[PDB]
Amino acid sequence: HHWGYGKHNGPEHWHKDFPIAKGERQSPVDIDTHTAKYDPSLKPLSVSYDQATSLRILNNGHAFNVEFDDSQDKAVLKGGPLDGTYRLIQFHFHWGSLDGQGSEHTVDKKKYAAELHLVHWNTKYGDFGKAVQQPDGLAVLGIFLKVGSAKPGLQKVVDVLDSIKTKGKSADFTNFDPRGLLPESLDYWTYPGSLTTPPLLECVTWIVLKEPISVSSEQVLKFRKLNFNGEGEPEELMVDNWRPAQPLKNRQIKASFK
Ligand SMILES: [Zn+2]
Repeated sequence: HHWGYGKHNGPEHWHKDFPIAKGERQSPVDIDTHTAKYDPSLKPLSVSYDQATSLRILNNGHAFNVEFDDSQDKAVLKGGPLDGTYRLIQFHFHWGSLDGQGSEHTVDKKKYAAELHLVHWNTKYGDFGKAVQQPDGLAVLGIFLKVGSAKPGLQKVVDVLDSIKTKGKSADFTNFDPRGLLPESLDYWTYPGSLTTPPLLECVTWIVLKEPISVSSEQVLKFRKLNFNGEGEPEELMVDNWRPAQPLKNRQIKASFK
């Protein structure tokens, strides 16, 4: 009876095993555009993915992760609201059973069809294991997905989901360029928060892009074909794997644009 997204082990039950679920800096949250202040001191974001080296794709039972080689400063994130250099280790998505819901963060209460998360860790702590334990150990880049024209850079990902339908399967996945998943503009919102799935550690500096990328209806429909279950068990489709907004508790969201 591990944690999940069902009616008897979902978001409202997580606090029993993980008390921090009701903490002071939890994620996600809603972005009230009326109260998110433009901050003239915020710097431009720096994203360097040209030397990104991918290795594998996997189904972990609650989403699918594309793992990267993080032994050197290949893909790094710096600048913006940060005071250090962070390395890319993996990315994954969150989506719904229908186009009308699926994102974790919201803008003026409105929900998108899905949300992309690029996870990086602060190099001053040595490795991921030690970084997740510090309040400034991670930096996560979130991008909204809305229905429209197909996204060319996402096709390589969607074409391999056939090989990892059930929980536990994996496959080689080399030479994928994450630059094809970025929008045109880099304006952003930023605030201190946490991981959105257990253990829910409060170790993240969030950077959410204002401009969403466009994907086709046919592309999102394929995310919905994966399974939460393992081979040979009651089929349960991997849909609606998103956590609702949490209380803000006097935290302030800053904007890098007027
Ligand atoms: Zn996530």
